[PDB]
Amino acid sequence: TSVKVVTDKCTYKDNELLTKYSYENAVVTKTASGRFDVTPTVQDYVFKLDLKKPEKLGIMLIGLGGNNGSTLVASVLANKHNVEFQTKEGVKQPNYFGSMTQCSTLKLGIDAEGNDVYAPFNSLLPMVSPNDFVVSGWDINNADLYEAMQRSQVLEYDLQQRLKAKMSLVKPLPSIYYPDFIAANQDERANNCINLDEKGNVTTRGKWTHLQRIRRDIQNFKEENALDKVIVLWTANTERYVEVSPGVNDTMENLLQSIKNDHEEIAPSTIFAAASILEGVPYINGSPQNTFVPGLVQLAEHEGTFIAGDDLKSGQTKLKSVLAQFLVDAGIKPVSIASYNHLGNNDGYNLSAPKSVIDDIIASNDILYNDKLGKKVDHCIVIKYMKPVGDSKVAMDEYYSELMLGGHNRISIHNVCEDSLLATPLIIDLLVMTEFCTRVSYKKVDPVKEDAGKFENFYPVLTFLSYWLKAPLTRPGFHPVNGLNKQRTALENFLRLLIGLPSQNELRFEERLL
Amino acid sequence: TSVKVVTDKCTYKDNELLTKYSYENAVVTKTASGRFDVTPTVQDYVFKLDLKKPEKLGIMLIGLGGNNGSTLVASVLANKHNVEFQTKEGVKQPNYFGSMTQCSTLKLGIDAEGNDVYAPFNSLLPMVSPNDFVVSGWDINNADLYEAMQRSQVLEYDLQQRLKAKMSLVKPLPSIYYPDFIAANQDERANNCINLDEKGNVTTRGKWTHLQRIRRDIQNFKEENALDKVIVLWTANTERYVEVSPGVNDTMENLLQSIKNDHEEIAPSTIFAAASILEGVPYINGSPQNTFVPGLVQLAEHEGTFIAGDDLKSGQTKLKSVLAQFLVDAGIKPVSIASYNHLGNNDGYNLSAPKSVIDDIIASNDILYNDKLGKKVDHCIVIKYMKPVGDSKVAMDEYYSELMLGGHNRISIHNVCEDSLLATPLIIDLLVMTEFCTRVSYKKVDPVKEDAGKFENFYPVLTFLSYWLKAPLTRPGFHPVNGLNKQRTALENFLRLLIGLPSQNELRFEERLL
Amino acid sequence: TSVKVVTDKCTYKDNELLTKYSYENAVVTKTASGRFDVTPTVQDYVFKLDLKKPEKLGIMLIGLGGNNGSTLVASVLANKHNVEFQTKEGVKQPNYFGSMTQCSTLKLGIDAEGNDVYAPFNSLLPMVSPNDFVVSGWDINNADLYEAMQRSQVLEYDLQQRLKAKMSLVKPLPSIYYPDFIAANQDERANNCINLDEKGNVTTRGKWTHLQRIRRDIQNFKEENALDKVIVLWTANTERYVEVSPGVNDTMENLLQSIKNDHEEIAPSTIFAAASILEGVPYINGSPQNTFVPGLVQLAEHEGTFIAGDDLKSGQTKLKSVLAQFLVDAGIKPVSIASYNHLGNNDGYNLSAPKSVIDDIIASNDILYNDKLGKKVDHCIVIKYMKPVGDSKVAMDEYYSELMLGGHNRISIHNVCEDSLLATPLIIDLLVMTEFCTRVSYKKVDPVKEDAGKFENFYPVLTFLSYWLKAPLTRPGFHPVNGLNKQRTALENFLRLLIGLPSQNELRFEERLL
Ligand SMILES: NC(=O)c1ccc[n+]([C@@H]2O[C@H](COP(=O)([O-])OP(=O)(O)OC[C@H]3O[C@@H](n4cnc5c(N)ncnc54)[C@H](O)[C@@H]3O)[C@@H](O)[C@H]2O)c1
Ligand SMILES: NC(=O)c1ccc[n+]([C@@H]2O[C@H](COP(=O)([O-])OP(=O)(O)OC[C@H]3O[C@@H](n4cnc5c(N)ncnc54)[C@H](O)[C@@H]3O)[C@@H](O)[C@H]2O)c1
Ligand SMILES: NC(=O)c1ccc[n+]([C@@H]2O[C@H](COP(=O)([O-])OP(=O)(O)OC[C@H]3O[C@@H](n4cnc5c(N)ncnc54)[C@H](O)[C@@H]3O)[C@@H](O)[C@H]2O)c1
Repeated sequence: TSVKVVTDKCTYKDNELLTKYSYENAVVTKTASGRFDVTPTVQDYVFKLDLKKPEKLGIMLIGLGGNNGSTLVASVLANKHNVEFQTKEGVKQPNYFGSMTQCSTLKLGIDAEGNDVYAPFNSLLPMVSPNDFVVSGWDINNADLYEAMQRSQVLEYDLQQRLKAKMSLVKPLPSIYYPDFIAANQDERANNCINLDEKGNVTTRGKWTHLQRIRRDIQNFKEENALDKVIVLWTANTERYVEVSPGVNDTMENLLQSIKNDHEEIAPSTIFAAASILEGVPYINGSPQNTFVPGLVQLAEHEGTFIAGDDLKSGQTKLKSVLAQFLVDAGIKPVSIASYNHLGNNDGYNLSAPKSVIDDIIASNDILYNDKLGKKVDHCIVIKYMKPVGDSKVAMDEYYSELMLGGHNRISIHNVCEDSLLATPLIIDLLVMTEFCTRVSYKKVDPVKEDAGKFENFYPVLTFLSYWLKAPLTRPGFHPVNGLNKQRTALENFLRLLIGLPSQNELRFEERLL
Repeated sequence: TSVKVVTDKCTYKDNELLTKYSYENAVVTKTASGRFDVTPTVQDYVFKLDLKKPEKLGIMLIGLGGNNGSTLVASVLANKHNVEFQTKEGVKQPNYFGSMTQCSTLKLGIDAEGNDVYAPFNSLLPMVSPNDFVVSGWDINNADLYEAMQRSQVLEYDLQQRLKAKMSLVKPLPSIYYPDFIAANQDERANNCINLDEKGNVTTRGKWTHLQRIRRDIQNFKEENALDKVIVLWTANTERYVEVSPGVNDTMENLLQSIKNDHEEIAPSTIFAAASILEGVPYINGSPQNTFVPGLVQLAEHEGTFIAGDDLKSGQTKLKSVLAQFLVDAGIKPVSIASYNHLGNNDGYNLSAPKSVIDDIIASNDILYNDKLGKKVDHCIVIKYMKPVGDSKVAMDEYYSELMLGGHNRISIHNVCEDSLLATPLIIDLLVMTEFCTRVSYKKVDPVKEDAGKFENFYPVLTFLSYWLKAPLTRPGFHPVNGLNKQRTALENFLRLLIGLPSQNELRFEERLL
Repeated sequence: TSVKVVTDKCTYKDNELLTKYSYENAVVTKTASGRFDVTPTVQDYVFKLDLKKPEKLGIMLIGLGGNNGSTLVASVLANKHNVEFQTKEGVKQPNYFGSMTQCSTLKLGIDAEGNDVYAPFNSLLPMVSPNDFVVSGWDINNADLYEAMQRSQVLEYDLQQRLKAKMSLVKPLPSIYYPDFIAANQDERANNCINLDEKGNVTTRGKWTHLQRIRRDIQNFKEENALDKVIVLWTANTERYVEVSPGVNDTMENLLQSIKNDHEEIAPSTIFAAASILEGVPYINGSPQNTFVPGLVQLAEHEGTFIAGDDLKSGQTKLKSVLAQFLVDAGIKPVSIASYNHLGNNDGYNLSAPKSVIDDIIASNDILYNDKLGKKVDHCIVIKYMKPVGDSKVAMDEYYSELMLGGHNRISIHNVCEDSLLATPLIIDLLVMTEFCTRVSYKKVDPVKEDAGKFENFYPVLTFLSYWLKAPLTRPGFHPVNGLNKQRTALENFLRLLIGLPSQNELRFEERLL
């Protein structure tokens, strides 16, 4: 399945794709008089898409032995080998449900009877299939992917048994472990580390050597498997936030120096990220950690390496975003939002250890939210640990909106699902989109000089992945976009413009006019 | 609060706005080899907006003495005269929360810093304020609008008392009551009928005179209030679906005669609609009735009168269109959708006497729904009647979806609110937007012959209002568009294009690139 | 509406009720072989019930100006003076719904056909009517009760208005305010204190003079009105648990001395209690405070003054107890019970600052809970403050039970209501019952000696009220019962035995046999 657009904006050459595009926008300036001044903005571009996708993509997850890690590898094997499995409801076939890049579709246009015609998200342009993912990684635990899969209690027993043979062969490489960055209760799982002293005890000494190790591990993995492309995705337990101290991790030279001196400010995630950047490998942070300190970000810009991340954005977080937006777009003013969640996996255990979307929506509607009628919105996030629930997550949200004439509206949302079975599919999307973006270059074409300038690459921070990130990383200055649906459309239009197609207008003048 | 855009596509003259716009789309063809051939299409237009908005807008509601009717008149007066009222929470100020046209916002562009900039939905172009609404109408019950509130039990007691003086002076004109079109017999509540024989009893005879009677009321209302524009909206109890037959109510001329012949296939709504069309007055159907039979449609096309409607989109039904779209757009395949509603309005007793979105979503993604994994989605809607709940309706939805590897996701939606407080604000939007389209005319540009033909009005059926309509009617052959968000965006780009602004793309190339 | 029972166990003389009763029970001892040895038990008694109920019961509430305090006085005036009020749903008559003692019924037996016959809970024996309640009390805030209502936002605006005249006449007496005993600082809300130094500021010194003063308040209140009987109920914000030391709290003589020494361990509640006990007036602690320390208890024993309470039981807590017991009573094993609640009352502050029934069920079933299958049950209660909710409280419980053959059951509860409208009704019961027990004296019957012993009143600590207390303090040694239903039956039987009626045994041999 493929798509071909007949447009004079797209041309080929040496197995590549060149396309012109006029980026239209507009700058605004509010007048104290209460008048908006909009001045349209135009900027022609020329995008180059590397039409040669890797025959096999290399994926290295930090926390391979975890729920997502094991589930990911499992999904890849089951799907690639069509490993059907027995279930209480009969024999089921493997699939990537939950993956918008694998099971979603986009509207290309209309047909004869002016009806909308859709095509798979990955049919517009060549993208790497997860079935071609060569997965490996690190993890402070030596349990093979079969054992790791059993303790995760995520997949059917039968499916696990049919994958047992293969899974048992995959062992996660030893990793870096600095106790002062996670739950004090990890000393038992931590039995697969590279940072061990002469005797054999965990040590935060020799961080630079650790970085050297991860670098080598990347190289070896890429060598053992005739691979050219590799992607590092952090899916390990959450680390504690790190202090951004000046003269330590604020600039490039400092960061690397800090590591060499084993500065306390350097977390293991910091080392993994740095090692990935130094190897030209795109690093993706799927955890709530300020891993990308100004130092690393600077190093990324320099090396021209890709970095994206900060929390995988759960499926429930996506709902809260949609619901909230919906209400406010309809003129409904939510006054209170209660979100109480609780699960029982090793993830929610690390959280409970004894030792903003809503904000943007408010600033967008000064009608409902202002000093005269109120500019605040109560919201609380709760996450309790309940082991006797398993990976099955229970999400509960309560929206109390203010309606016309003293009226009120209360919406109760009860979400229940196998937490890992949502994140995994999502992680696949990030991987798929990351490598795709790697094969994309752009040139800011001006009107006065022909062929002026060479092709550049996407800004180090792939904001185009904010759809799968709870805390979208943004370059100094710009404000992150949290509008889920808007992030979804951004992708559509992006893929569209690449094949010579304008933005969706939904004006359907074919029907409304004539 | 106004908006001024700097563009050479907009020129003002004679208090009118002329805007050039290039409409881009694309036809698609599917090849046996599973390939989509996209053929881009372009069509330049020239829209003309009548900047002269009515100083006062005439609104005539059928069933003006009901929940929505009484509540609507209340909101207008409360907001127009700033009638604050006492509540359990204290003194409150009236507003139009729930009204997207009155309390929502739109993105105009970005500011210097690079942040987004929003403006009220009705700030781009001049629109009629509900504060300038002159409401009147018909109803089979003579009770004045004050008594209407008391029995409706929708607004705060205090507010009702502060509006008692004014409300009690508003009385609904006698309406047409064919007991054969309403499930429950209402001859006692119907003490305000026009169709009475010499014995003073209700009869379905002389339907033509009934039609003239209505046309007379439309004429009287317009003169007694010195009004120009007038809009009729149906908010009366649901009628039974009429039958479509050749020579009867299929052709324009057939309908007219079928009326003079007092045919059994002519409902009072059919009459009200026809009368509205015969007066060049736009008619809207806020009820689930095939009132716009092919006869009336053609009737409208001839008269050049705007029509649209068929059931008012409720609040819960919107959450459905949102959630459902959300999931499938995320690659999640829903398989079970069960909705259960129940309230206690007067209409709740009418729906107690017996005589889609999910579809468009299934056809959009053939990856999840095909002849191999399942192309069906069990959906059921059960609306009971619980008088001991007042205007407060309780809705509950249960979405059961299949996840990756035999996974599952169960989402429960519990919505509670005073139904009429959601519909009223919605009705206001229909009226505010309808009168707008009345001041809009376009001209399909001919590349060969300039100034070819003259400005035309929208196709009688205003699908642009399908955002507020549950079962939007369309042109013969065309498929309905229920995507809530897609309908919303349609309105955006429509307003944006009239001021010389391109459709939103959310590409934000100022951050992603450079 | 009284109940006459023909019995040789009940004798009415000199306006008093003498009833005989044989208390049957059983002692048990476990055997090594797992065999249970039950040894029956019997003990004859003779109860004397003072049939002279007060014409007017005196109630003094500590925290009169609070939500419950204001609502209680209001409920009394509304019902007493039949103050009907207007509401969004028409005129409504005042009642005591939520009060089992005032609105529940009991089974007296069968009839001719053999059908169950019920009678109001307060018709078997003479009980005080809340309509005869003369209320007064203390509060650190001087706002009159009318202003108290507006601040509580609990009752309908109209009702508050119709009670404005009478409510404005009620003002709470100055109370004792020790700032170091309240979580949230309240120096701005506190303007009605007695503990003021000569200069005129709040001080914790001179606690004994403070007690003397409160004694005066009780004496005056009693003299002021023609009251002989008076009860004190604490409904003020929660204090901090005062640690118990062997030199101050330990005994009666110490407590009194400690008070004279202004010991930091003497809280204002401690004083109010002592003051109440010293006046022969029963004290009820309606908050989670170890007010009743050993010292106080002993004092109550010496003076023979009744005391009881320790945190008012919530409708939320009551419900959790019912389901919990229900599930276990059906052989179902609940493994996880999550509870999340949030409100916006003033107490929300005292429940937010920088300051089990489940266990009994588990221990009552070694079949479901044991060292072989599991003896634990994850439970957790979360309470959040959400001002934009008013008096309304949103409770959510999540029970995850275990079924057979790997089965599982999930029950999601969602309770919503005005927190104070359920509590107020409960406080009334406590008062009604507390005064009832006051007129109850018993005498143990010695089979070998006639008329042996005198009639003794209930043990200072009233447990028959546990139905309304979450943390019912029990005499040293015994274990507190938390099974709601059982507490209900305890009351049923007690009232029945008093009128000569057997225990309740649903055995219907008049149907099951013969
Ligand atoms: N599952 C979801 O739905 C979801 C949603 C949003 C975010 N996340 C985030 O994704 C991450 C993974 O969650 P999970 O549910 O898979 O947890 P998990 O317990 O199953 O796995 C995390 C793994 O990390 C390993 N690990 C810990 N420290 C490490 C280190 N220094 N180096 C290498 N490995 C290390 C652990 O041994 C463990 O196997 C978390 O950071 C979580 O907050 C998950
Ligand atoms: N109330 C809501 O929130 C809501 C939301 C979505 C859709 N709707 C739709 O709106 C319609 C009615 O809404 P309502 O809330 O106004 O109901 P309603 O019962 O409160 O009032 C309808 C009014 O119309 C009058 N009436 C009945 N037959 C009539 C006739 N032939 N001509 C003139 N008047 C007539 C009735 O006596 C009554 O006063 C229904 O079709 C319903 O499905 C209502
Ligand atoms: N309201 C309920 O539903 C409910 C349910 C269970 C338990 N309780 C218990 O009862 C208490 C009352 O709760 P509320 O909801 O009525 O709070 P509230 O704020 O409405 O009223 C408490 C009142 O106590 C007064 N007060 C505080 N400290 C005092 C002192 N030292 N002496 C005299 N008055 C004092 C306050 O000024 C206030 O008017 C809580 O502390 C709580 O532990 C209440």
